[PDB]
Amino acid sequence: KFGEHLSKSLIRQYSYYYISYDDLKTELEDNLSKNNGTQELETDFLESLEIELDKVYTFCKVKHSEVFRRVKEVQEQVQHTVRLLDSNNPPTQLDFEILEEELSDIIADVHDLAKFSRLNYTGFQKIIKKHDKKTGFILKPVFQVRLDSKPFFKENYDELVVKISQLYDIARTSGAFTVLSTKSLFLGQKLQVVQADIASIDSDAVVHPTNTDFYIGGEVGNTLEKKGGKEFVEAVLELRKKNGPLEVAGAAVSAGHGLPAKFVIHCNSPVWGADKCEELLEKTVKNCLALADDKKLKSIAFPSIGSGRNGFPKQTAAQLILKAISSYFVSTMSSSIKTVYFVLFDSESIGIYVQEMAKLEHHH
Repeated sequence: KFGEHLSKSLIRQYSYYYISYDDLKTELEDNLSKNNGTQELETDFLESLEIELDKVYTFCKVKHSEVFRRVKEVQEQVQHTVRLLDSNNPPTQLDFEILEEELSDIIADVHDLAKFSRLNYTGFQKIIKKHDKKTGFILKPVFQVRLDSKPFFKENYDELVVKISQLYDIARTSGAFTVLSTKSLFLGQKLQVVQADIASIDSDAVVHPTNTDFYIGGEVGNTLEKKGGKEFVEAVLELRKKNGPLEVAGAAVSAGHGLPAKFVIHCNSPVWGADKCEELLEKTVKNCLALADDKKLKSIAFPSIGSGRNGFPKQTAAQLILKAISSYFVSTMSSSIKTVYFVLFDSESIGIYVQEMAKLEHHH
């Protein structure tokens, strides 16, 4: 609350370099005790402020050169490591961790330097406020103009913050799906929402919502066909020939020829409105999961089953699919599936899934 009480909440590591508020406060009161409550007294006080200003300005100038030298050194360090990368970029994780630890240490130094400048600026404005109150002479327009232009914290730091972020992004991009949301189930399965082309996902299995005749089309089928081409189609056609018509809620798997995915799990979702459409949608999901577990797959990517041409309201579908997944994992102890990706196309569906997914094991 008081001027000295708020002053004691400073960075104790640099206590000396801070404004001597108590010493400048006593200098006014002791000189006011003597000269019976002048211009000669004003010069002595302004000389004391100049010693304080030079102390604060030099410390801000010294710490400015320290952070700018630390960035210039790590900028040369990142440029050397990037120039050292050739054919294989294998162990970039630890190299980026030490640069991240040094950059985070500089972030803390710039943060402490910003706290030092704002407290000293307030300290100078408060001592001048007390000067204009205890003494008839006015110094408010003198120091508010002199400190607004040429401040303790330079404008050069905002350019340094953008460069710190640019070097951090280099360590992030050179190292490495995007994962928008993760829900970890109690049995350790990771449910993750990814906004990507499902055909591009490195998952062990990708789910292809089809019909009884393994028709390849719609958002998913087209994207898989685009990615996988002839080999992907040839595999589906063979599967159709071998499997015969896919029963409703049925799933069948083909090799992920021409795709990132190792396998394509084709499923025949029920149509919304079918007598047991809800139960069947859950069964569809479980059949997909079962087929993935049958091949001891670690990951499976799902698009929005049922809410395409099959007409399930997105929320209904989401709720059932998530319910089926939850149920499947609590019912199947030998499941090898560690990650379930929900690869979503539109914002609304993303939002629906992010909301529903959060309802799988909820706390206050």
